Amino acid sequence: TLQQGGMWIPSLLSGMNETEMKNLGMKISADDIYSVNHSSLKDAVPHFNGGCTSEVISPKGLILTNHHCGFDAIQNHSSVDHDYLTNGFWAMKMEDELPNENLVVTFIVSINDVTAQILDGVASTEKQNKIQENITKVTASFAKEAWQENKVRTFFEGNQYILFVTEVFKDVRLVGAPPSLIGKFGSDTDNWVWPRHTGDFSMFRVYANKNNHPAAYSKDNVPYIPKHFLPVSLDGVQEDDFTMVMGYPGKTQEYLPSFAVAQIVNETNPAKIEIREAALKVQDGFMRKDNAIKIQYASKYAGVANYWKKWIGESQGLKKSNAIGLKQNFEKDFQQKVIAAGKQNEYGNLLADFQKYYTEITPYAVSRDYFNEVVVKNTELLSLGYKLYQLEQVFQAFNDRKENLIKSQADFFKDFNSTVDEKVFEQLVALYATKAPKEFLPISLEYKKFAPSIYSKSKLVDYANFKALLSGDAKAVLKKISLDKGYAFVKSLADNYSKNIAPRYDEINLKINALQRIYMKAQLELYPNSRIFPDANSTLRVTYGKVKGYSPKDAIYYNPTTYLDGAIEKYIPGDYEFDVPKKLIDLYNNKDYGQYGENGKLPVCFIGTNHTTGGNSGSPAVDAQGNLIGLNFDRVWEGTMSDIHYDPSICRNVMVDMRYVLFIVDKFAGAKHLINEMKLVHPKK
Amino acid sequence: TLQQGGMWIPSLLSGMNETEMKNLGMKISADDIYSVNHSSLKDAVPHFNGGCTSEVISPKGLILTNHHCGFDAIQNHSSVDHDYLTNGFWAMKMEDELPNENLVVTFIVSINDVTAQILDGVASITSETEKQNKIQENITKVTASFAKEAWQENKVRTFFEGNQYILFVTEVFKDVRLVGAPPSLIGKFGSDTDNWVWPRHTGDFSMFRVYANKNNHPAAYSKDNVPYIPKHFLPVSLDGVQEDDFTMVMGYPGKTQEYLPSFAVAQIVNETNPAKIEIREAALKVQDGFMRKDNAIKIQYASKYAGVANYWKKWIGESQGLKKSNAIGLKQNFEKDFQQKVIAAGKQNEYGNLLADFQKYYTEITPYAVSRDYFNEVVVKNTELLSLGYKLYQLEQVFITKGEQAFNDRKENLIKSQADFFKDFNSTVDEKVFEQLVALYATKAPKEFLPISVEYKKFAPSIYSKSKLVDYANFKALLSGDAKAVLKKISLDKGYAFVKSLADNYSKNIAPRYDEINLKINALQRIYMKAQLELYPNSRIFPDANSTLRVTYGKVKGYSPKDAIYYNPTTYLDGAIEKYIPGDYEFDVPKKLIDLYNNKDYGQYGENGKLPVCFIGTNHTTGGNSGSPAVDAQGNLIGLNFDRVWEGTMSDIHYDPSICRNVMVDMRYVLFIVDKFAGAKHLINEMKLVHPKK
Ligand SMILES: [Cl-]
Ligand SMILES: [Cl-]
Ligand code: NA
Repeated sequence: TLQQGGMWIPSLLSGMNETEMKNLGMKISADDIYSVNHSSLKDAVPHFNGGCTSEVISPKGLILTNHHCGFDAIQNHSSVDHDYLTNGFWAMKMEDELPNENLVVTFIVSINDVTAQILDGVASTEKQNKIQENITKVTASFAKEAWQENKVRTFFEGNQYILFVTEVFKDVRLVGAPPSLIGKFGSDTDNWVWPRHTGDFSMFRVYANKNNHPAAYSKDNVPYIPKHFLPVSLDGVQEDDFTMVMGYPGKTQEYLPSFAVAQIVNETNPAKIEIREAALKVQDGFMRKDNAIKIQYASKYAGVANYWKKWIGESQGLKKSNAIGLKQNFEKDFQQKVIAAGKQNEYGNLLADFQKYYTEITPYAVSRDYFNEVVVKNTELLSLGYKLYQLEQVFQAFNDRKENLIKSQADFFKDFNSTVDEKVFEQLVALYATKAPKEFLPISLEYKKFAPSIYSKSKLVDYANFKALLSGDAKAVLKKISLDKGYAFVKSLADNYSKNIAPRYDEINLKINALQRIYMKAQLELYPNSRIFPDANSTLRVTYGKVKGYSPKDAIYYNPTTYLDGAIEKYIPGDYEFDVPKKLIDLYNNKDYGQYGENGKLPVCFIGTNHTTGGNSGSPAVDAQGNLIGLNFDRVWEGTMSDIHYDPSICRNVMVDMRYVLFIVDKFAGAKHLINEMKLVHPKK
Repeated sequence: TLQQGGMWIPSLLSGMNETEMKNLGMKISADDIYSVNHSSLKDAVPHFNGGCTSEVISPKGLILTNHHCGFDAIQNHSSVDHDYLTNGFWAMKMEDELPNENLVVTFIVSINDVTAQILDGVASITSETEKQNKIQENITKVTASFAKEAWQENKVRTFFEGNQYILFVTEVFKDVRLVGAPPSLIGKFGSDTDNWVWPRHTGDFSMFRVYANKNNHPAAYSKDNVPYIPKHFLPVSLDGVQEDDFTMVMGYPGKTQEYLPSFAVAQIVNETNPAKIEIREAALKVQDGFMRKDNAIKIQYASKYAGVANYWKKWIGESQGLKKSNAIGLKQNFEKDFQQKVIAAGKQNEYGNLLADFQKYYTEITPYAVSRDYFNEVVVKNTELLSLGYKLYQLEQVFITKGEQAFNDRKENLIKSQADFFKDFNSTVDEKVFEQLVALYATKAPKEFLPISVEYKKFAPSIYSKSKLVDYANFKALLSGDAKAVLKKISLDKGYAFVKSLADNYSKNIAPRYDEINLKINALQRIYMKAQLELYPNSRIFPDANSTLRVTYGKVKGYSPKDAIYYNPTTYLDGAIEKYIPGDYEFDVPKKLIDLYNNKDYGQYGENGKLPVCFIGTNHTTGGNSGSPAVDAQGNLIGLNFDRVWEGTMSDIHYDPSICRNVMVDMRYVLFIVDKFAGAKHLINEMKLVHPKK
């Protein structure tokens, strides 16, 4: 099987990769994309807060990312006096830019293979305890500048180790954000959806000291001067235009065996899917009644239904595409290739071992994320009580330090209905008793009660009385904590998982990981020239493709670009999701599009055949000349499976049209000074 | 203001129409479509029971129409032991074909203008309504007089709101038997979810056979009747359809109103449609519940539910498309140019004022029209007990008007016709829908014409107690005896008593005024029509549909419902599979079809390993065009018309060519279902299969 898609290490583009790109239309070289010697594209593409991507678009450190990447910083700086979430935020001067605590932006200096130094493991199961040894060893040892940091990452399930030389800037200030109605237009409804019309962006500026080096916040740090910044094209995109996406994809698992994928589609995914669906249908029941609750639980209904949607997407995608079956055809060929290579002694039993360990780990795996999806994350009291549980066996200083931070849960009791909570505890704990593997169930077996009884006695329903339970010396507060029926029920299930499930889940998990690394090694050996790329691991990658529409269903085709016309079609006055700010509607009605327009219409978004995943939020999409044309912010629904199985016919990434970005910055915000700071170019003639 | 779309009188195709068709790729001619000298297409396209279209596809009377046109006939011979609704039905030889009482199929012999004869003496010698009164005498006068054969019938129809009158000589066949139908899961795949929706994957068809006496002439049913031999039948193409293929649809579109004033559209959108929508929604919700929980109740209500449901959803789409497209403003803009053209023609005395008068009367009639809608929807159509009661109400005034013998004639005829009414009547169902609809009439109807409602009816559930309208044996006893007594027996029944309070409240306090104003609006509409005909002579003006034979043409063409979204013009069986939901009410698939799909056993009906199912084109259709043939450039059958797409559900009021499409079953899928699925190859051997693209 020839692998489709690809998330490529930016330093290994020569050969196959560059040939594909130039045949896809790329004009620049591999050298322009990465180099240790001179300024390349990678110098304009930093890691954003360890979980997202951003890109430099001016020589004064102006960076662009998604609105939902900068959401937390924006929300942190907003209140009912200065409601930036709603109104947007724009710094007219650089001194008006708002500092952000715990926001870092990381640049890659150099990408360095250190697999040899890390691997003194084999010829000895008790020493990947040695490569942890060797990693720490080589980390301090590798050639680094004083103001730089070394990071060793595991590639290919542990067959390759690469050290990154990085610079971690710790002074990143909010420069600009559109109003939420623009930045998350269509919120939940349009999540994972194409056609999409969302101006999902926000801007920050990277600050440094007088030596243009990484530094903590100082009141007289200066704007960072990049080694490279991306010029912004005004010419727009067309179907079949070459696109390149550079970013920090978090995690893929493209080389899983069929048994793993079967466990996803037939057991683990359906398990979690029903759980969040329960929490959701019952949340939407009260949100359909009161509007003060609707504004309350909207951000949280969002956060949970997001993954609810992704998993449905993944299951349907995998079912529709027959991934399990394609995996099986591969495994029939794999076995043959092993046999013909004379490598049965190394690889001969890989598939048979997989099946037995995967068959066996199933009840643990399902029980595990029933605990997770009911206790740890979705039932907000059990999640509160669980947070309390994990500070219990920090064992006094470490306990109290953790507890001063745990008392600061002001913002969640604020806008929390325990009337609502009582609903989710009922439905979700019911599911756990009547659906979870009965052999690992604890204090179930029948207690349909202790439902409003727990929200009627727990010192965890309001915050002031929550403080009153955590009051007391280092001790007795524990005695007070186990007094609570709420915590006693969280403890109960947590003790059970931690002794009856975790001890043996983790064991089989290591057996399977060991198998997988041999499997990956076997595939790389037996299938050269089949476009095998390392699974994502939050490191800088390059992917490429083209502007291309797709078909989601029989007789339905989606074109690859949207327009403001399409947003006005979705416009609903006063709607929480589809309202449109007055100036934008004014701007539409007068077609006041400036240099951003295209024949009396304004481009908004477009989609591409680039292979992205979570972590690629805010990633730059450049054209063949290396100019910014788009801003990545999502994947289409039909290809949310792309971590397990990439299908080039329906996998698409969704990007904001940069013409739309600048339009919003300019004609909407009136922040033209941010644009004069940019390089506006015309690559098409 | 050049009028888009169109539904043309088939004898008038020469000139503008024919040029347009040949330009689209038509190879045949006007004389091939309609002729009195020799056979033509019209001979192969009869009216199917006066509400749908059908087409002859064999020289032994085999006709093809929609599954929902055959539906009432299918439901009528279905039961628990023989559920043809669910299982389909297939006459393996001609004697197994099922006779249908009260099913006729009408062929058009000739199309004859008789305007002069009809408007003879109505010039101004009268009083608008006794003008209509004189019109009806000329109509009856010509119908009796016009030359026809003995076995034929005349029917005079009104065109252009009364500016033109055309007589149709016809042959009405009365022995039409059921030959074939697919299971409902193929016949209405997707049911109400997919109704009025593209993409569509529905095999919407059924087959009948026309029978005649030994002179190849119309005959009431008889075991000695033989297959009718037609003057022409449509060969069926196996070479399929590609985008831009010329298509022509011939059929009997029921009603269209392309030439309404602004104020008519506003009344539709703002008050008539929302009322009727809300009323039908409550009725259907109640009915859906009982039918998803009981097949026997589903066999009872299948036909009655589908009829109601179809317009309920149509009206949602129609109101949606009229608003979205701003038809009201579009016409306002036309009307500001209309009168600018009545002054340019020096005709302000006949016209001009029209638009002002319309606004006057349309505003005035508003609360009556609404209150009327509530009465028709709640008493006449959706609540079956009130429905039967209201017929007794009318039969009451036959006695008063036409006499005791007329009473007992129409009473005994009413009783024999209530047979199948009670076969399909479920007391439990009708009372729950009664409880919901009477609530709506009281609370949401205009209060200044409300009847006994005094202000709260509370719940009178058991008026189904011992109203004798609930049961057939009951109903007969109520009407047993002489003309009086029976009339007082009826007056005592708690059911009919209730309907009486609503009925004479309507007939005395709403109906008189509504009629008065509507007559004025209609008359004004007649003149408005003539005005537009004069001041816009070469603007492709076609007569509104009026359930007469029309031709429309265009091409296989997709469309774009929304930004970045394109709908392709053809669907395939794998698209049906994508929608498959095991054991689902609407989207379950039969077992045999799933096997055929998995085997890709398509035979000569397949196209590179795929099975076409439906397609769409720019033909202008409306209700009545159900079952119309779509023919290619050479006059071969390539599709079977059966719906319109969501975006064009407005097309009776406003036609927009970029989004109005008709939906057709691909004839390759029809034959596939007849053949591979049912094993009814013998019906195929009857047809002439051709290859026009070879
Ligand atoms: Cl423009
Ligand atoms: Cl993504
Ligand atoms: Na495309």
